[PDB]
Amino acid sequence: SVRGLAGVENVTELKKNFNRHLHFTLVKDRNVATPRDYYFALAHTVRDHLVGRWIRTQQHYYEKDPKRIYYLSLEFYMGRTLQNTMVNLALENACDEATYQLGLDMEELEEIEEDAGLGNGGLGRLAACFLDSMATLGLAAYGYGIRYEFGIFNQKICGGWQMEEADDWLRYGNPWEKARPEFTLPVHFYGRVEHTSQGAKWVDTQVVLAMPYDTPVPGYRNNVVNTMRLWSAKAPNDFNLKDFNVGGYIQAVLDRNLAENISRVLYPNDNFFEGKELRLKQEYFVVAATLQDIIRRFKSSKFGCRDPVRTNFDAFPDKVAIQLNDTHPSLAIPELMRVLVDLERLDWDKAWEVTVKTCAYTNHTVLPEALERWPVHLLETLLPRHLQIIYEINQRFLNRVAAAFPGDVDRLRRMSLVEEGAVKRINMAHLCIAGSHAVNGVARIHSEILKKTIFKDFYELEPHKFQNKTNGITPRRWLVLCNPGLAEIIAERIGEEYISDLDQLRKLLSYVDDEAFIRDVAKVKQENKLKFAAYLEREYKVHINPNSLFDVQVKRIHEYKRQLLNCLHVITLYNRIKKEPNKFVVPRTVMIGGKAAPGYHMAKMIIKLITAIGDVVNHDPVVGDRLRVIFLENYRVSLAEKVIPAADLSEQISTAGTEASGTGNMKFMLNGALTIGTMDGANVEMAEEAGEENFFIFGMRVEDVDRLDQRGYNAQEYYDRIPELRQIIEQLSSGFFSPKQPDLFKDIVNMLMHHDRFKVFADYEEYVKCQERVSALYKNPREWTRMVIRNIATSGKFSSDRTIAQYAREIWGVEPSRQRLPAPDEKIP
Amino acid sequence: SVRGLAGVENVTELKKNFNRHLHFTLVKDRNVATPRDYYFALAHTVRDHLVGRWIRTQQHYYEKDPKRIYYLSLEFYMGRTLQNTMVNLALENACDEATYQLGLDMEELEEIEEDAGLGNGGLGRLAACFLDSMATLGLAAYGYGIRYEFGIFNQKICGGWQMEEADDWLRYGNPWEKARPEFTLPVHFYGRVEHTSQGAKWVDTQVVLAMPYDTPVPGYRNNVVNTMRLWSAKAPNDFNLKDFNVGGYIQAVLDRNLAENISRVLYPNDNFFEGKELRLKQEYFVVAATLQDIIRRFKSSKFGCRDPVRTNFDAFPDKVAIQLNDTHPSLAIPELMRVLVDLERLDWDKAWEVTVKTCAYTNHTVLPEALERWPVHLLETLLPRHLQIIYEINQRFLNRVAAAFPGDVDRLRRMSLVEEGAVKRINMAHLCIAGSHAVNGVARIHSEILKKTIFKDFYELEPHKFQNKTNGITPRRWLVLCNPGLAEIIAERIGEEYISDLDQLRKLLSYVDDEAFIRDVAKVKQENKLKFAAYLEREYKVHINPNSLFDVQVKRIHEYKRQLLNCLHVITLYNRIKKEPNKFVVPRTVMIGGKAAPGYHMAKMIIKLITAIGDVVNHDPVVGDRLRVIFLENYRVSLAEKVIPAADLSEQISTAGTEASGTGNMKFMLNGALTIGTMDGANVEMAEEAGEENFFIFGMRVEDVDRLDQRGYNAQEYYDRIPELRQIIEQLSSGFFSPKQPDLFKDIVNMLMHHDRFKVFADYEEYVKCQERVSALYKNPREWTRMVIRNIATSGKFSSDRTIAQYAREIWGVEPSRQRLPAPDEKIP
Ligand SMILES: *Cc1c(COP(=O)(O)O)cnc(C)c1O
Ligand SMILES: *Cc1c(COP(=O)(O)O)cnc(C)c1O
Ligand SMILES: OC[C@@H]1[C@@H](O)[C@H](O)[C@@H](O)c2cn[nH][n+]21
Ligand SMILES: OC[C@@H]1[C@@H](O)[C@H](O)[C@@H](O)c2cn[nH][n+]21
Repeated sequence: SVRGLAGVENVTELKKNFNRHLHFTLVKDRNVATPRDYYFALAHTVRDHLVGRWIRTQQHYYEKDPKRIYYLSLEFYMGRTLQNTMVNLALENACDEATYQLGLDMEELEEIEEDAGLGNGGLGRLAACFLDSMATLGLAAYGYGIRYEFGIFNQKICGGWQMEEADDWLRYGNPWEKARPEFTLPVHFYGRVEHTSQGAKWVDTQVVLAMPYDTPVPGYRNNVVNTMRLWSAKAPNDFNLKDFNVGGYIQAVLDRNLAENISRVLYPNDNFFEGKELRLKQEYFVVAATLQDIIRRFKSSKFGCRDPVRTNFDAFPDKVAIQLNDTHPSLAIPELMRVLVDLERLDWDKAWEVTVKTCAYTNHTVLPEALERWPVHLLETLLPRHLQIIYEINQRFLNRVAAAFPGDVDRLRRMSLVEEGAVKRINMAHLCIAGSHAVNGVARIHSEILKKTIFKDFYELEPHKFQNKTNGITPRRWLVLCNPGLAEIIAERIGEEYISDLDQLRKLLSYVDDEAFIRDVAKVKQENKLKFAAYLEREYKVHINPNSLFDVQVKRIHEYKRQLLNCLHVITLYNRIKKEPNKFVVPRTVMIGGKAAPGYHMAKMIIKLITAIGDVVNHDPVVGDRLRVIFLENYRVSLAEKVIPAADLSEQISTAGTEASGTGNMKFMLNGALTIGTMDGANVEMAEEAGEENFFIFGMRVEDVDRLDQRGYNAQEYYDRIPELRQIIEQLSSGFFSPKQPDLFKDIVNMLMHHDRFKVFADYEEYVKCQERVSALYKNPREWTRMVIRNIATSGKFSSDRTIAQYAREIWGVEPSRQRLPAPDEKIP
Repeated sequence: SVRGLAGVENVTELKKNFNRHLHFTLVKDRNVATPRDYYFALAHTVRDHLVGRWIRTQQHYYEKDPKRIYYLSLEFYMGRTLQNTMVNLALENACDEATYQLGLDMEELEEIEEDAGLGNGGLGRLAACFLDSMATLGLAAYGYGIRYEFGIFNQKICGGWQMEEADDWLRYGNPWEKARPEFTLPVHFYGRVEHTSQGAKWVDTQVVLAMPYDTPVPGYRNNVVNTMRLWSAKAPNDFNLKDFNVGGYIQAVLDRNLAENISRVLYPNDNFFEGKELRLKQEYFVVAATLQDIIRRFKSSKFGCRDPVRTNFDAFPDKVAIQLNDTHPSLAIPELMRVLVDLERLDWDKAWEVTVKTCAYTNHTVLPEALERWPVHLLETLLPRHLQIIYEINQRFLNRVAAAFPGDVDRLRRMSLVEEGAVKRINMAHLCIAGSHAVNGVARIHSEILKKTIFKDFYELEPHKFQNKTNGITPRRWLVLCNPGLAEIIAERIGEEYISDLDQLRKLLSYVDDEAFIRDVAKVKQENKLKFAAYLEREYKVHINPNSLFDVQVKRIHEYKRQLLNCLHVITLYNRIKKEPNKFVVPRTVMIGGKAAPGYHMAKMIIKLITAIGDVVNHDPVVGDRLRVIFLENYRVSLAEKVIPAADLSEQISTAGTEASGTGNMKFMLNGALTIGTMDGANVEMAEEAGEENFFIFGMRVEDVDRLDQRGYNAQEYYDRIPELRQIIEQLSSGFFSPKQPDLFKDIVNMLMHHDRFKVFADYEEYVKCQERVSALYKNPREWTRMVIRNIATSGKFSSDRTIAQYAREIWGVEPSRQRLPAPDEKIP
């Protein structure tokens, strides 16, 4: 592997610095230093290399003064960072040789690091990939979010059930972030509005400090190092404590550690709306603080130095761009108006024009329960002024609507940011649209439905706002990092340029017929299957028969992702084996992983099923090798980089129209797995890219689901007209998979049979047939690898560099780049 | 000043490392680095020098295997640490030159650091001095306590009143400690005892993790660097959170941050007993954890390697020594029995013999309200086994007593560790005596009363246990650090050896008659008076007339310290000035500082008085320079190092028999101030050391207070027979010092007049006469300085090196040393 150069001098300098940090920084010594200390010695040694260009990149922005892109997200699924750092700087071969010469194994050291899991799944990982791409593309970008004490809970399966253990990821600290207490900002909550003729005053507010923590974000070999600033909550030592009146000091000391709860933990609602005051507080927390830093940097640039002297915010939109990732940081709309109108005293009209030219909203899912609609009373109480500003935004917006569509009264009702009813609520999505100059979907099909259904009204008023930005995945982490084997064989043929531009992967189409290459693609895949089997064994259990089809569905447990459909299929393979015990079937290992939301009972049950089924199957003598059913515990970014490169079959079975885009699919595609999925989200574009013949699409298309809704879904029909399906439902309701507790899956079955919003039965037959075809192709090794080479070669479009390049040129108003910024070397500023 | 050598090479290496930490460690650059970053760059640069010998000293102990001294204290008043570190290593002149060449002023940088205030006052500072001495004396000592998030509250005086603001001392972090999460230990609480024939099991306990934080403790120029390990509380991520049963995960995440409250804040009860379950938890917290580390290091020495193979604890007392600083860590007695009996399965008799040979208790005050007596129900609940073990200790102890004094039934009642009544309690002091082989007082007079009154019974049973260890103060911090001016002039005459052995100060008696030296002692004192006036001005207010007697009483506000007596005296000087407005009196500035316990109403009032009086006095035209009354805000270790060296008069007015020892007195003595005090605590030994003629002793002696108690104290008598005293009481009750609120001091007066447990009036006359004599001597500059040279020269006995040397030889069983251990230089272990 060409993971960089193992320079003689660099290697010697590295080992020196490694021993220095071990001594001074860790205060350890080789005769007492554990793999962990060794891991930290390296981490710090590598960190040093980041700081140089980190300082230089940020300074670069002050001088040149390019437009700034602020990516506001309440999630940043970072995963480990040492290998990525090592790769993006060209330090992997130097560090390997260096630690080797020390007698340490870099692989074991990397396994010491823990996931910086400040995210649930797709939303956060997208942000993480985006961050990496914006840096690789030389964009003056800043990732802003919350610094959760504990990211997403660690998953433990005890007795087939999920257990929520806390993610104490900061236990041994994090050698990547840099606390910046000197830059702690004040956030205000509650209060009231003193209204005068000369202005509005948000007053009598409870203060919460926002302590920033900066993490360096290195671009691939271009010497660009951006910043991700995460806010940590801290109580102000003054209002609290000093108030001897009842506070009693000691109690107040303890109560101090109560406002700090804002950045305590990530809400485990993997895209789901819970109107919790804490969440709202978390959102406002990061919006206000972030927006202060934004205005600050705008004021200290060419304006607050010269230009029109009196800070004229006209050029604010040309210098600032804030991207609202979902509706979570939507408060940025009224907050920017608050600051500009109340503090900066700009007229309303001026502010709004400026606000809309700065903000852009990204819609991630059309599913209604994930939409944020806060009860008016909540906002009225926690943020009075913002609510007053939202009401004013709304009145002017609707005033425009009414003028565009005169008399269309229901339209007004439909386009009101304010929803009436038993509890008046505020539609955050509507806010973002009225307050952004661009709104985008995360996939071709997704963005169309947005203009056709949900935002059809908004689209009719402002067709110019709506766009599409089909999601990306980063080739550094998602290929070079997780699959150094595949990256090597590809590199031996086309060189390493692909890493910075995946579209070059198409050149591999010239090797579809090439014995060597075909054997290589097959060899790496098996190597990877071996490494994962080794990992599953050493870390958990079972010698998963590597000589089998690694069928894998890893993603958050949701009724629309359809793990249940896979469960049905699994039971099917088992039952067929029992009917014809001597009929050869392709040996298979079905791996499903993901975490269920804590209060999501059904999801909990589903997890329980995937394991319950395994108990039977995995122990039937008759099967004894042929079929394995396994649940992958605590599915996270690091496990993703593990399982995926060892994947044969990429399960992407969402009900058509549900999965807005998906990202796991693209990873599987990049890594040499064949996809079995519906015509949903990005699956559609993936199959178009590789040709529907190199894919395994099946089931109802969006139009079919709708026609079925039109007349109503009646699962009983499928149960009556499908005898093999009928058999499984009976094995469930009887207790075949729950002997000790026969009534166990009664609610799963009841839902399936009577309340399936995702039409599982309506896709069972076409699904089992599709799996038959896959097994069939697998029976032809050479043919499977040939279709694989056809998948990898057309993954180019699914790089976040392409996505980001689109956001930059189409929404942000910035031209990405790929020129290597210089390194400091020795000079200190 | 000879604050070390400013080596050309060392200076260059320092500046290099300073810029390195600024860049890499702080990620700053000279064009954006504030004095704070500059302060941190230096702090880290200096920290590096500590680590080398730190590692080497600890390693030294493993090989040599000397007896270990564990100093358990729930307080360690550390103050700043950069200058001390710089001095103890011989780095002050190199660092000054280094930063100077950088253009930075070391003095401003040092002022950036904040007090590591993990202590209230005397108890903690003693521990801090002791730590420094044990290191200077080459003792294998380890300071163990709690790592409070917030030390003692910062004091703010708003409108003449105290305001409790929190001490967020860890805000910008602490570059001295080293978190050691890898060594986190488990502490158990609550539960029950499973009792079998084969043993006792403390079970069903709530767990709390103890994360250690190590701070290096450098000995003066001997290259010895010991360790102070402070425990931080952290919830275990398992029992908490995973329990989905009602825990709800999120709530449990928040509740996780509830057990961590154990090391949250230092209880502001500057030596006072509040039976709070949190405090008890704080005490047990540090006892268990510490004791685990102790047993661990004992097991990995010559025993758990070879020796009798099966860990034989017979030699435990020869290897381990734990010093109970006050009754706070008394739980170490039953806890050591628990571990040895329950876990190690030693017979009771064997364990007890071992326990008593290991532990030694230090009594700090005879005042009853400061004595720990926990309600039996509390211990029964929070620590069931320990309570059962205490009952067994008691029964055997009393069995010995009864056998020594047959029939003495009341004795048994008096010597019972168990106190009967409406609420049965456990006398912690009795525990410590029955469980320690040595008990000591903190001053000659204090230790005698212990054998004569309070522990007269225990003394009669075991006369051999009782000793005296008159407190010390450290000459490095308390002279060399705070008074580099005095240390210089002394050094110019007798060399720098005194720093390591203060007894050499007696040589200054040869200069009592020496014009040069007399002028120098006078010159430094004025320089210091100038520097403090400059500090008071730049940091707070008033150009305190440096041409005045700096009369200062700085210490915790308590009725027995008698700030009120000083208040009476102050009002007296003012009133006399009004009677005879043209009669010359020595110009004076009376400074009083200290913090009142939050719920201590009277103390709060007293503070209010000291300021109330100033309002009048400080603004009377007639006075206009002659008399200033000032309250020094937020009196802490750093202010102590400030005010003291600028002190003329050292107010030490405690009611005879109340101040067990005192330490502030010694500091004032070392720094060139004359003392006006009672024959209390160490005042007695100080006057004996310098000859009662070089002191200003006054008031009732212990015998007089008692004879007054015998017949009863009637303040009315003094009010009736002292017309000037009578006048002040009327100015109070009328509202002369509280015009707007005439009834303001009614409770102060009521106490004074009817419930003064400290006989203030009974010492007023003799007190004003003594102050007349002091003013008189002050009128003779040469004579004052001559008596001063007589005070400084006899301070030798009050060094903690002497105290510690006594603890070592008389209680610990270790011979202190003063040989310079080697430095690592370049080699890395
Ligand atoms: C990228 C990623 C996701 C995406 O999964 P989808 O449902 O397939 O799109 C979620 N979780 C993890 C840990 C990821 O790696
Ligand atoms: C040493 C010290 C003490 C001691 O004061 P006393 O009452 O005089 O013995 C208390 N507080 C501080 C900050 C100290 O420096
Ligand atoms: O856009 C990133 C991912 C997307 O790929 C998923 O399909 C969608 O359900 C979602 C919601 N939030 N973030 N996401
Ligand atoms: O022993 C140190 C000091 C001592 O000098 C004080 O006089 C005494 O009141 C006390 C209580 N706790 N610690 N102390």
